[PDB]
Amino acid sequence: FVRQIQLLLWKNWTLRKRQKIRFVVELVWPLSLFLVLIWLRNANPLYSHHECHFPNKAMPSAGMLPWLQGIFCNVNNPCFQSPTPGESPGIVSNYNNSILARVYRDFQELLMNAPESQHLGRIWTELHILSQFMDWGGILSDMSPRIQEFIHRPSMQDLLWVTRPLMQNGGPETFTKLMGILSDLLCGYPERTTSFCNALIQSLESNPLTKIAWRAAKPLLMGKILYTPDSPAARRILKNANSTFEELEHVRKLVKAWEEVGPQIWYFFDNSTQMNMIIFNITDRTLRLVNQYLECLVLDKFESYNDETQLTQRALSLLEENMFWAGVVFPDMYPWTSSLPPHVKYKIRMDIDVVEKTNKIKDRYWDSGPRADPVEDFRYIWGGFAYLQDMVEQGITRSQVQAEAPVGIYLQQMPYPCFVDDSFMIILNRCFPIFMVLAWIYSVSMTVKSIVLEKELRLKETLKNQGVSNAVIWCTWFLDSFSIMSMSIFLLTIFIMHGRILHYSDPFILFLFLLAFSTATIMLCFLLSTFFSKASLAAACSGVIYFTLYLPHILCFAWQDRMTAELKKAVSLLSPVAFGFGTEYLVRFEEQGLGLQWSNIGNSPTEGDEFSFLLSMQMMLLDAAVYGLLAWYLDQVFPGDYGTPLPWYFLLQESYWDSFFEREHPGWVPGVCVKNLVKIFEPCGRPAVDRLNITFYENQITAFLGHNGAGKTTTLSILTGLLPPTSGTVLVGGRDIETSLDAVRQSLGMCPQHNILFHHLTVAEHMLFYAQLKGKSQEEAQLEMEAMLEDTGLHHKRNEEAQDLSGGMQRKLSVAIAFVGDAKVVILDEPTSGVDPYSRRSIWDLLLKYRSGRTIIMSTHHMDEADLLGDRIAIIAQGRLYCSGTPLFLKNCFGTGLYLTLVRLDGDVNELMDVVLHHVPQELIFLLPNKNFKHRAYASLFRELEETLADLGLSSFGISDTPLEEIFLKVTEDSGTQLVLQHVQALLVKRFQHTIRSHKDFLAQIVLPATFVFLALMLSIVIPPFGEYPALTLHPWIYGQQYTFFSMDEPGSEQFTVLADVLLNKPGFGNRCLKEGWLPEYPCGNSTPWKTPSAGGLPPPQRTQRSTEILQDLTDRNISDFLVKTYPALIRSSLKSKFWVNEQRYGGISIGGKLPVVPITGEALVGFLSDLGRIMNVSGGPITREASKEIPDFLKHLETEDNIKVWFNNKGWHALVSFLNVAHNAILRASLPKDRSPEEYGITVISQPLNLTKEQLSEITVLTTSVDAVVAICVIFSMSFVPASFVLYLIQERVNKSKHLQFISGVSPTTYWVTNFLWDIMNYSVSAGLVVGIFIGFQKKAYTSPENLPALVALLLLYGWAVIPMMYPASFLFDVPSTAYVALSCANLFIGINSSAITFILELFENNRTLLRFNAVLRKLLIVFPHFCLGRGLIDLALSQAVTDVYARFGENPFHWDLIGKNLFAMVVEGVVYFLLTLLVQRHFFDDDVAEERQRIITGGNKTDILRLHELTKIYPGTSSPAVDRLCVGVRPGECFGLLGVNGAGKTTTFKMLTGDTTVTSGDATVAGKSILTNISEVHQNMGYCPQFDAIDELLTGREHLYLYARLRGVPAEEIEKVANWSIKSLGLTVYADCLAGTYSGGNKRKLSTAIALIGCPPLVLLDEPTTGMDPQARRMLWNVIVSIIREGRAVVLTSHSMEECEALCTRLAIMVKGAFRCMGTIQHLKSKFGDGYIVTMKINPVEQFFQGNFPGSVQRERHYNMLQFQVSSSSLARIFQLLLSHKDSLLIEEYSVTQTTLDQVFVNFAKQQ
Ligand SMILES: *[C@@H]1O[C@H](CO)[C@@H](O[C@@H]2O[C@H](CO)[C@@H](O[C@@H]3O[C@H](CO)[C@@H](O)[C@H](O)[C@@H]3O)[C@H](O)[C@H]2NC(C)=O)[C@H](O)[C@H]1NC(C)=O
Ligand SMILES: *[C@@H]1O[C@H](CO)[C@@H](O[C@@H]2O[C@H](CO)[C@@H](O[C@@H]3O[C@H](CO)[C@@H](O)[C@H](O)[C@@H]3O)[C@H](O)[C@H]2NC(C)=O)[C@H](O)[C@H]1NC(C)=O
Ligand SMILES: Nc1ncnc2c1ncn2[C@@H]1O[C@H](COP(=O)(O)OP(=O)(O)NP(=O)(O)O)[C@@H](O)[C@H]1O
Ligand SMILES: Nc1ncnc2c1ncn2[C@@H]1O[C@H](COP(=O)(O)OP(=O)(O)NP(=O)(O)O)[C@@H](O)[C@H]1O
Ligand SMILES: *[C@@H]1O[C@H](CO)[C@@H](O)[C@H](O)[C@H]1NC(C)=O
Ligand SMILES: [Mg+2]
Ligand SMILES: [Mg+2]
Repeated sequence: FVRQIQLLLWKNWTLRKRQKIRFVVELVWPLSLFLVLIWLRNANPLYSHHECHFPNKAMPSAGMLPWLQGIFCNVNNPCFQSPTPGESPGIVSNYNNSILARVYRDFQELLMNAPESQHLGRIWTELHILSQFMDWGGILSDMSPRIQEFIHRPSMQDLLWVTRPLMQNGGPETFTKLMGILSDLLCGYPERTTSFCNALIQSLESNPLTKIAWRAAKPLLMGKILYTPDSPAARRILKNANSTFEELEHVRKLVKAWEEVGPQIWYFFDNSTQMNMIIFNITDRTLRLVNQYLECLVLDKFESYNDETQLTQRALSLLEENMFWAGVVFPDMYPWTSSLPPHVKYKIRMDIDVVEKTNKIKDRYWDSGPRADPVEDFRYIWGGFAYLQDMVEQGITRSQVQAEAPVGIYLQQMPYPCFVDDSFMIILNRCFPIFMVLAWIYSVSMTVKSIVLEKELRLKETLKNQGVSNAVIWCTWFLDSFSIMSMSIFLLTIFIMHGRILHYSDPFILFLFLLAFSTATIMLCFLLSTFFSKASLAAACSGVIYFTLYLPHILCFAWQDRMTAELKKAVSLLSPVAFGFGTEYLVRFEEQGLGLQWSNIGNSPTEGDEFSFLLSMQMMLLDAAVYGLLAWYLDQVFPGDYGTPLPWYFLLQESYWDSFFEREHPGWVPGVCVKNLVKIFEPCGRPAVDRLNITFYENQITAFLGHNGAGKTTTLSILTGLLPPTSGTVLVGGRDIETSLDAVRQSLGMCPQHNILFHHLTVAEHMLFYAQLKGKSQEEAQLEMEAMLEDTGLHHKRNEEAQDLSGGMQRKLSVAIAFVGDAKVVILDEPTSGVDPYSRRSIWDLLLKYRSGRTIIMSTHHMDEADLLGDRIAIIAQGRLYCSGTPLFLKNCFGTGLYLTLVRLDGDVNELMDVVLHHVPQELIFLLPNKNFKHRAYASLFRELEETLADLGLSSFGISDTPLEEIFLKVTEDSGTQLVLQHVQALLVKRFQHTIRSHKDFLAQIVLPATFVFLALMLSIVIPPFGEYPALTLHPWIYGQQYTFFSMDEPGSEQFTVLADVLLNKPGFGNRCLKEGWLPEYPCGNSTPWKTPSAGGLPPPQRTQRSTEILQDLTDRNISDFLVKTYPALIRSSLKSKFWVNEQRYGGISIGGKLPVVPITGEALVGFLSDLGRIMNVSGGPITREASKEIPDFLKHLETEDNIKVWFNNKGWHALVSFLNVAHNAILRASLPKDRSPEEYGITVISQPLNLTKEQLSEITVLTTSVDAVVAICVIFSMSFVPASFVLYLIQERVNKSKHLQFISGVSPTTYWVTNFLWDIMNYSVSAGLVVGIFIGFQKKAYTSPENLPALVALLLLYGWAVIPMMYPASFLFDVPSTAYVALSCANLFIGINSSAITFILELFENNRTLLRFNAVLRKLLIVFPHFCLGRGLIDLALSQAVTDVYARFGENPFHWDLIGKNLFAMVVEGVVYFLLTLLVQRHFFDDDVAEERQRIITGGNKTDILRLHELTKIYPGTSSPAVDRLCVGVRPGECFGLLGVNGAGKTTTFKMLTGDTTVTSGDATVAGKSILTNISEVHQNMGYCPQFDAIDELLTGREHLYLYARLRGVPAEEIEKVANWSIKSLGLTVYADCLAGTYSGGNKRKLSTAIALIGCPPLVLLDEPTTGMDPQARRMLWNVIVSIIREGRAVVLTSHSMEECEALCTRLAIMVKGAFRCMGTIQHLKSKFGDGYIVTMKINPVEQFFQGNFPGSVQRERHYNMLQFQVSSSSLARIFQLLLSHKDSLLIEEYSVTQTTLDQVFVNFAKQQ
């Protein structure tokens, strides 16, 4: 048993080591995919970040001016490495770095600080009062140095310098660098309307640079606010909320006041009182234009409503022009209500595009990064959410309390420390499963192909019957595949950790995962090999099934919410799905920085995944187990269409796992018996055999005979178990077949009609392999093999492989294989076919040696051989037995008579018969009676014929005693432009007829990829339906167990004592434990006292409040340092049992802070204005009077002091709003009257967006790009696996030599190639139509646009045009028509993916430096491959469609040269040049009797000779021995020549050289004066070829072949039918004329071959053994047609191995030994020259004594078991015949024959010289 495994692994290694040009690429193919992801590793360094702090965002409650300067200042939210001054505990200004604040400080220091300034102001006021009453300069002079120092201040100096380009000439660069100047002067950082308004709007939207900013700013400026609960309380809230709007209205009315003044200033300047002392023009235009601009702005934004639906329908219309800011809805405070509830809540309806998604609170997968992109991360602030919430909350607070509580609000993000920030993980998470699953599509396909092919060409079944069970071969295949794949993964093992792909994970567990996946893959291979039984089909539908098995992995990527751990496991029964889940968990562990190192196994990577890597491993191993069980079941239930009979599925329910026939003589133990057996083929309808009843015995060498196609191979293969019998007894001696299958398959040799052998194996190894399956060790086989080598004669080719041997050598090797070992039941079939008699007699001697205890059923067609060996002959005619018994009984019961075998331009055939009848009343045979002999008249006639040998011209004769050939013959009786058009139409109809009869191989290699992409598209259609975003309540305890804190800064103020004490204790921290009904799920809790457990300095204290909070005590320290250092420690500590890395920091409120406020004190400026008005007397204006009234309120709302800073983290998507609301509630509760309990008064906010069927334009767009990207390589796979199916027919035509036989006809290579190309492009154009039909049916909007549909159709058609002439050269390289398909499909798919995905990664979703240019370089370089032109074009079309629909959503050419124009108009040239390359590679880079013959051939020669040879030679490379050498024979027309010789001499070699297959090494072959080295198109016009190996399409009938070659020979289309009928009636091919070529017997096949050779009537016919494997009575018809052609005068050359056929036809002879001729004369010349005397044979010791006593001159030649042969000359044959007939009973002679130097004897005498 283990010895069998050792032998099988030995032979597998032996065959593999001969192919170390394909094993290596099989081993290293998966590693070839990982070349892009080493360059991505090297080109994506981990760009580490630096810790940077955030600016303090302002808020409208902090003051209108601070809010505006903030929104203009921190537009980009630039984080700063150093901490900001506003992050200190007490500073909330953070703006003195600006030059405006600096010059204001300089003004406040130089003036209004020294007492001199106050004295000057008082003196000026007194002087003004005195002048007013009337209607010193020393202090003014003393003020001159002060102002001189003021104007010379460096702050003012740089201010004056930078204000030089202050909008000179209307603006130096408009809105290009003026923003920079404004930032310098206000944002000092260390890095229905007027037609004028409409015109400005249209001008600004015209500019695309300013159009993007004018998308959200317009709702912010001229938007509208809708409030549905129009309550009086709501209205007073809004009156307390529009305070900043009122301030803006006042400041807008201020600029309108320059109309009451107008020219009053100019009146003073021109004609006032005391104008004589004794600009305005340049500034007034600016004032008026900014007045107009402020007039254009809309300031009334609140609009009432009553219904939510009305609010939504108005908001939609407003946002159509971007005029809807936000919608505020209060669930409480109904319009009929007018009071303030103690607890008030509102829900802010908003657009989805300007709010974050409510269904999710954070990123699903944690990563590094502060999440601080100003345009998308901070969607609340620039979207107008935080401002609106602040305004409404300030309104409600001022409406509730009456202390007005002036406290500003600022926000400040917690800074992030330095991290890695690698971009490789983003592409890794989306591409790694693909590259890890596509690396396993080539090896599985190759293994499936190898197994199915081995099952196909008769390799598993030929050894299964010998000694091997299916378990043995199955486990050897399993172990071999496991070893190879283990080597593959071991090469893959140390490739990524040393490739720097991973750095933390242990590279040992993934090795186990890879071996589990290897087991899964080999089990899949076993299953798939059991599924198929055809080479082409299995090669085709191999990777498609695997890839569509990987397909549903994308579904879980789409459905990230539906999938659970149980749901993951449920569909994890597929190996690729479990593999992909393992891959994604590995990248999840790697992205966290921990990786899988013997610790993360059994642990979920992200929150409640509840799925383990060990769980995936368990799923994979159980998948392998169930797959193996199913494979075993299917193998033992469905072996396939051909092979062992199929057991039924009930094998597991059982507990156990008339007078012409001779009677049986005694001593005949029945070994094999088959009675009443009938076999029927379903398509034919006529049974092959009907009523077989045989009695084979234990040791008799019984010969099986019958005409070709009767029952022979069927009957001799039905008892070896490889063909299912259709009822019939098969009992072989108590061990019945189909029951004792194992017992009968122990001692049984077998050789089929054809040859079965291992291609990559030598003779010696082939013998040793089968010399050890019977328990024999190495020693027995080694001692045994040499005897077989020396007996079979195959000792000169011991180590000469197996594929260089001809048919006879293969037959000899097969019979030697069946001979070795002990096999009682050998079933040798047809050992004598195309073999020389010299080896045939050796075969006979070997067979009679092994007949003592063996049953032999040897079958043949040489009746002489059967008579010599077979002691019992059974003949089967038309599938039924006709006669049986010993040959003596057969000739007794079927006539016993003598035959005259005289041979015969000389010949009369008119008087020889007359004189013969007078005595006894070129193959003339005369029947003579064996008995009633006169014994003297016969001798008299013999003497007369001897005397009349030459004059009659017969020249030869012989006498035989009843040969079996006559018995067989007796019993077989009763049983031009039009020419090219014709060529192309004939080839087209031939290909069409071939294809229509291959249905299962048409709709499986063509439309299967269409079904694949259809399934992929349908799966991509299935998507999670849109759901409206829920009403998200906003309270910080959503996360639970948070890490808050506070600062208690600036405790001096009594209000600051009031606050930061009611916040900490009573209502928890926000609204939890609020003494009423709110969020009942969260418990109130109990307080925990202070704690100071034992980064920076010391750990500050903390306290656990009643709510789930651990607020800290960072009150007196630097908050920034501790808050930025605790978070790394926090996330490090969070790794304990929480591998999802959840954080606890979520906010923080730092009380205290102050800013410098201008101490105008209100009425001081009003007094200044009144003074200037009463002095200048230019005042007076209703606008002036109404605007000079609210100055104290204007200044009060302008600024606010004593503010708070609200810290926040940014990972949470709602931290800002939640903690801002918490701080606002704390402020409101703090400043409250000391009358009510400050616990039952709070505010809760909800940020539910509008209930609109619209999603965020940042994931659906990415979702659409992904869904067009997941269906972007499926189409590549489909259109990469289609063109490979067109090379199978080409390579199978090349291998079986059918294409060359077509080239023998008058067909130019170009016409054949263009017909093939036209058929391919017509055939290809059923895939493009199908895929575009699927596209239009699914309405793929990326391509179903009418503008792009013709573009897509043209792209597909051109891709098909330029893809066909690329696989044409492959047919000239491969040899097996299933490895070429796999290799080509894999290579095409690999280049397609590695051309498309690289550009997709490099250009989209990535902006590279110094390699982005390389992307353009390769795009200009990679266009040569049509696959790149297809994939890149398709993805670019999809991307362009995405961009167009994005711009259409914002509000808004396929034939382009750079889009598809360069793709299309530079691919047709590629197609035509590749076709020209195909044509180029098609045309290029592809002793005595003979002494007089050679001299006459050279130096002139006969002018009428047809194919005069000249010194033909040939030596195969690597052999150092010429196959043929120096051949020169001239043939006259009308002469039938004979090329006889030993097997392997080179007859086939010479024919294939002279027919144009093999190039001539040296010499010339002058065919009618035309050299073969010259053009052979005209040489092909006068030839007909019948090769030794059949070359025909098995899916056609003979009549189709005849029509095809009649069209190809130039025959007009009206005589085709009549000449076809003439040919079929002259060759007898009429019963099977209209039958398929696949179901043809060997004799039938050769008959068809010679029939197709003779068509067209050329003056030359070439035959390469037309009679090998041909039954008698079929030779005679060939002889008749050949002699008809000869008497027609056209020369014919014939070769054979039967001696009778040549002497019947062939005139001249040429014995070829080792490629060297030995004779040239005709039959009688050789018989007279070579050999002497007469040859007499006898068939039964005393006979030898009689012969030596009567005949002095004789030789005991050919001494065998039961026959004798001699060369007695004597004087005349009459005396020898007389003495033989005298001693008939004395010698016990059974069979005798007398002749004179037969050609077989001289043949074996020539053959024995070696
Ligand atoms: C509160 O803690 C922060 C540390 O996070 C202290 O801020 C640090 O202050 C120094 C002052 O020199 C900053 O230095 C910077 O140097 C560059 C280069 O000369 C200069 O251009 C900057 O203007 C600045 O002076 C430093 O960046 C900053 N932060 C760091 C990283 O230490 C702050 O002083 C602490 N407050 C206390 C305890 O007073
Ligand atoms: C909150 O304050 C803003 C800013 O002051 C208010 O907007 C302005 O309010 C006034 C007073 O209602 C509006 O004036 C009215 O204009 C119409 C149109 O000519 C006129 O017929 C009335 O006699 C009155 O003068 C003004 O249009 C409006 N906005 C502008 C463009 O200045 C706002 O109304 C206040 N919101 C609340 C909560 O009521
Ligand atoms: N798969 C098949 N379907 C239909 N007919 C078949 C099939 N295989 C063989 N046959 C025919 O069944 C008959 C079998 O007769 P048989 O004498 O066994 O032929 P053979 O031995 O295979 N060739 P030969 O030695 O020349 O007679 C022939 O007519 C075959 O052509
Ligand atoms: N590709 C090959 N390389 C090397 N030797 C080969 C090759 N093909 C065949 N041979 C051998 O070289 C000789 C070629 O002569 P071949 O034409 O086979 O002889 P043959 O007498 O015509 N044989 P056959 O027609 O089958 O009876 C034989 O000995 C072949 O076995
Ligand atoms: C002015 O800005 C600098 C910048 O760091 C700061 O240190 C300083 O405290 C500021 N002074 C005032 C008065 O705001
Ligand atoms: Mg046969
Ligand atoms: Mg040959």
